[PDB]
Amino acid sequence: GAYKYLEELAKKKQSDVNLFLSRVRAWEYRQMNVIHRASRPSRPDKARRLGYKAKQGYVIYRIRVRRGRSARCTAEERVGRYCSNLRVLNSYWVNQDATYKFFEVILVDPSHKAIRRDPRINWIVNPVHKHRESRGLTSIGKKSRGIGKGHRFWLRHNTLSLRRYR
Amino acid sequence: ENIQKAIKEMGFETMTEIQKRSIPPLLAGRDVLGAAKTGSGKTLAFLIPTIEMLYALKFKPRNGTGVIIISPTRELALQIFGVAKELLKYHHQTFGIVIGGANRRAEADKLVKGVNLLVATPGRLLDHLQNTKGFVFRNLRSLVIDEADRILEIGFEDEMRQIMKILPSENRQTLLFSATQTTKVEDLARISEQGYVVVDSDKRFLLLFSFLKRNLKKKVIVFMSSCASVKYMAELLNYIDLPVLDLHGKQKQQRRTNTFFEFCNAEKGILLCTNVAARGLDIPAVDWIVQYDPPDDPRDYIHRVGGKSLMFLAPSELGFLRYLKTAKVSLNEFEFPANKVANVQSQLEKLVSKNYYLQQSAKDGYRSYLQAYASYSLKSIFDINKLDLAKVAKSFGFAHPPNVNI
Amino acid sequence: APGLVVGLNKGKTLTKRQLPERPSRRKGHLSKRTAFVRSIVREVAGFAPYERRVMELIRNSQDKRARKLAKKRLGTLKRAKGKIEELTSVIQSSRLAH
Amino acid sequence: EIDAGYSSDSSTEDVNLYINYDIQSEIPDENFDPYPDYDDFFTNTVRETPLSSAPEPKRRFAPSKHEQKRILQLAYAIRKGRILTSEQRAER
Amino acid sequence: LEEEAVKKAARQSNKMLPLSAFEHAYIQRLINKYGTEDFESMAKDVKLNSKLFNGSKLKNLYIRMKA
Amino acid sequence: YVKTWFNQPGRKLRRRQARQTKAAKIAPRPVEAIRPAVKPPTIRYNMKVRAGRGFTLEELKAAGVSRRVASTIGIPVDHRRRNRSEESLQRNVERIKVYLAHLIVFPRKAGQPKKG
Amino acid sequence: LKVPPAIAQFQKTLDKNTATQVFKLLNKYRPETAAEKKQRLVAEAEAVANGKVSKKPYNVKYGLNHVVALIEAKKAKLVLIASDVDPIELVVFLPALCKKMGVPYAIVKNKARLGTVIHQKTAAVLAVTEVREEDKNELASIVSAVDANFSAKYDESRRKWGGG
RNA sequence: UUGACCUCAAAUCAGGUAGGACUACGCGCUGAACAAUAAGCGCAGGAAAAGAAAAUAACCAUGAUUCCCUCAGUAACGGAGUGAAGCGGGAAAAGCUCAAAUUUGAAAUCUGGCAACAUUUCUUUUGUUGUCCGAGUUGUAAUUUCAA
RNA sequence: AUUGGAUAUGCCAUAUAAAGCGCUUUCGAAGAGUCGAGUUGUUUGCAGCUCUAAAUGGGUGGUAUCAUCUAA
Repeated sequence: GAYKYLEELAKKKQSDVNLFLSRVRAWEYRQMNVIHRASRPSRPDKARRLGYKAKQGYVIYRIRVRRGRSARCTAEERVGRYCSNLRVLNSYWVNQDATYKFFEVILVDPSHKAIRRDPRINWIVNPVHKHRESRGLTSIGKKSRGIGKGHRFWLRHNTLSLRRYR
Repeated sequence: ENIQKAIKEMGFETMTEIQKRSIPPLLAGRDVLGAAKTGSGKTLAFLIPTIEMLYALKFKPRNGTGVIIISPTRELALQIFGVAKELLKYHHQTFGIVIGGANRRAEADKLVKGVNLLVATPGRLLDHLQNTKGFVFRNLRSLVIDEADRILEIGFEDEMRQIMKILPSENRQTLLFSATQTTKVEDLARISEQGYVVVDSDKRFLLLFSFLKRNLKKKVIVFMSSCASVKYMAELLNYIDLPVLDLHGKQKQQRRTNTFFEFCNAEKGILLCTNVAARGLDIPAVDWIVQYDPPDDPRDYIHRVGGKSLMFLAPSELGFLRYLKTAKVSLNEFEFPANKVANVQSQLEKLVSKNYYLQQSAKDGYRSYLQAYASYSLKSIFDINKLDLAKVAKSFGFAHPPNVNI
Repeated sequence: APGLVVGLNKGKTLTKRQLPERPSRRKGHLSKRTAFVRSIVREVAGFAPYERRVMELIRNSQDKRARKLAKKRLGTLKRAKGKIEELTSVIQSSRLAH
Repeated sequence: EIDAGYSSDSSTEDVNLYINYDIQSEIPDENFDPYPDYDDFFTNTVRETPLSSAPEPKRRFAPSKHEQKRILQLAYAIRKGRILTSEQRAER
Repeated sequence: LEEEAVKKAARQSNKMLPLSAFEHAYIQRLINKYGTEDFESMAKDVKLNSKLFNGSKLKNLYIRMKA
Repeated sequence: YVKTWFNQPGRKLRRRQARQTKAAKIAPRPVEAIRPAVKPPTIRYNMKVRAGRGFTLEELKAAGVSRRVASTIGIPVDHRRRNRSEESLQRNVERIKVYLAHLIVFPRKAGQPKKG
Repeated sequence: LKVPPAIAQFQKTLDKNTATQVFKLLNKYRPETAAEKKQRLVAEAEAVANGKVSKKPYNVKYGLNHVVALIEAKKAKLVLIASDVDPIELVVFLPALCKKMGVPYAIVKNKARLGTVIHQKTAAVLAVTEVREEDKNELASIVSAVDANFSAKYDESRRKWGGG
């Protein structure tokens, strides 16, 4: 497989090859719009491991957000508003420079029949998943609101429970 | 008795002198220090008493290991494992073998399942008894050591005392077999005419194939270091219209004896067998004896040899010629021309790659040959590092060396 | 009869059991292919500007300088010690060839 | 022992008017090579063996099975009269 | 409930699969050449055993042929 | 903010009806699955025996039930728990075996194609 | 900017003559088209339906995961890499992996030609593992030409930082 | 000149979808005075959220989540005040899907058009079969998810 | 008049198939601008900023080596 090489190469985030490509691609991405469709993911290993499949109904959108709330969470909500017919599946960092942080969001069309007939992505079609990025139900949204397991991570206490026989 | 039926199935009715004087005392749970020569029939002497013991105590896989057998080398351990399969053909007691150079990750899962009769070597056995979690051995009640003089000759000094400190000693029955009585054997017991050919590695099989074609009308026997090599070599030769008998058989002792008997009776034919299997068998009047691989025990080999003897030696193993000088044995060098050598290497590689079982056997034979080579006592003479793995695979019918974990 | 007596006591007689290793605990074990892939990628991708600084420091002795630089960029000393050993091996492999 | 010395590159440094008692610049570093030549310290030698030690499955020495599944499915459709045969297509 | 369960299990108890036209011919060609008791040699054949069935599957083809 | 309990009798009845609604759907089989017997994890309670979550894979293997069919006959599986002592193994293997001694498993219909 | 040697190696591609000879052998080993495969399968279906042994197919190998797997297993005899893969990281390791395994390799011009061979719109990489006995000499000649025109040539610029 | 591919486009092209309202109960981003409150903003459903351990513990060990009782007005923080959690007892119980290993003896995968055949809470809804095109090898199926 | 899950009984069933449990002289991939370190706020969490990893590694506990877990 060639995704073991891509996953290992992505760890050398500022090697000679990665720094040159990040500098080149940052210049190009700044030429295009703030939110623009990506013909294919720039990180086919990272998109693949986050649920993306190269089939119809799967949409990749790139976005840049100014540096200086979470940046990844801001990318997800702005892209989800941009194409409001799609469901935001996941997102990942692709590039950054002194001014901008670039992210790609994986969106899924819940009306396409290739999505509605796939039991592995059928869950996103249900209306309880409308705008998951707006309720913090994506990976970065869950991390942002301290959702997790362990000791690392109020209304029921402020109440006075008064039983019948007390 | 299931043991008796298996013995009958194995093809054995009479007992040997070593078995006569050891089986009765063993059945009474008596520790014995034995001194029997190689190939004297010891295999039934120390295996069937502990099998009855295992049946008598009604051992189950949950109880773990109850019998432990230590063997000097892999090939001897594999033969003992093969014999134990024949003896336990009608029993519900589990058995297994762990050896150096094998899949340790697989053996840990095997040991966790629960193996009663275990055949091992000092190096691998100590590893599993220390680091393998879930390996149950607190119920060990019979330990056997074979070829103790050979074991200490290999270099297992610091391991034999180390392993005994871990294994339980109370209630445990102990056995120790040693052909030669050195000073180390009692120390451990108290605590418990030639012909050689300088042939390149990649041309080894082609020279052998050409030689066997030339001597088709004679009686030739070939000794090769591994039984897995024997199975592949016989299977490959039978696939190129060269009918050759083999002593590997189907790991059935009765078939091996039948094949040897047929070879001796026949005036012509070629038989392939290992040095260990041939050790202890009366060699008939054979026109040619061929040592395709270097012997595991050169000291035993020089005494065993003493019509025509041939030895295939790699150029990197020419130091063994100096060893033969120190042993005071006459010898001569045989030369061969490259034009008479059959150039069927390309055809051989194609045939192996096309067939599944031929390729599977070749990979097993290659792995077993390398593991046997890596465990040779004469490290200075037969160095695995000095060997070229590309040439070795070429003689086995490979374009590139298969990936084997040393 | 099927039914659980949910009270106290079952017997103080105890005997330990030997458990195998779960496959999750095998995490962190290095694969032969993974180590090969990492070595290929490490060569194909260059070195970070800070890695080049550490490598040029190691070559001209200055081991304390390299350790201090690696700790400053990476963080803990354990990460810094691993990087020095890795970059030292890179230098030795290169020096054997070029 | 370490002698409790003091390196010349430590972050800490020594030295109204503060004269009562006693006890920036753009300096470069050196002419450094920013574009070093490619250094093949791992692929200068050829690995002679395959990377994977996994055994070869029998599926690569036998006729394809998923093709056989399709063949049986196509044969069923021909029996059920769902797919026109090559002869039927030719004659039509 | 118990009587109904056993009477249904007895009725739906035919667990022996008869060989088909292809299975019958496949095992017949192997038996008529490599004997009857040797299955390992039957599986190791490459020409007659094109599907590369192992010894267990060939044994099951024999057993189902008998019944 | 005061939490009243005026619906306490109503919740008692609503849960009873859920038990009866469940029993209406699954007529002859128990409304609960069989739970193992475990020991609470502290020196204060380790002498008590309480009900566990599910049976360990080593418990199921000893009793003769594979982990793929255990759930089908109402035997929960706990992949997390393990048998550190031979007593816990014997206490819950017998619980499974007694469960299987009292179990009537109704047969299912199987599709048998006409050809081979 | 200055192009790293791993990316700069993709600017030097196989020349006109040797690439033409490469695709001439490749076009003899094109995979079966979806239409041609359907005709062959229904032909066997008609034989099965009426009344009823073949040889292993020979074709070029494509797909990135498949080809990288073949290289790692040393099963490939020639690997041809598209010179214009849009995210270059998909093939930036391929020349070095082909060097580690000792697989002959070349960087051919554009991915449309590679995709046309395999009846697709685009192929990032192609690999040849097996040829018929009559094409052994043709493949051997191309391997020598690829070595002499791509490996023997260059081999010094691929270590140099290109561009700028 | 033509073709393949890529890119940028355009179209009252065909087929879809988003907005707004209600928000008692969800979940988010916020945020004063005096409370992690009001208000503001965003997003849902019949429940929401959470969820099959990068969880506890130090025992003879437990075993996704949620809720109730208890722990306990305790430990801890800081004297006041703030104020949990593990265990224990109950309600309910259900587990799983991928990424990462070559189907390589055969992209085995999928949307759409067209044409038939059915089917309907329903002439209103759902599919099936055949054919062509497209998607897809920069990876769609089968297989695997560490409990292995 | 609509529909639930079953039962019984026909007709088809693309099984050259697909599974569970035995065994191993063969293998066993595990998620990175993330963990983490430093510094500022909000409230250990979260976020910004500078830097930036590992493979029996990493997280969290009891040791003050052992236990437990397997994140992005």
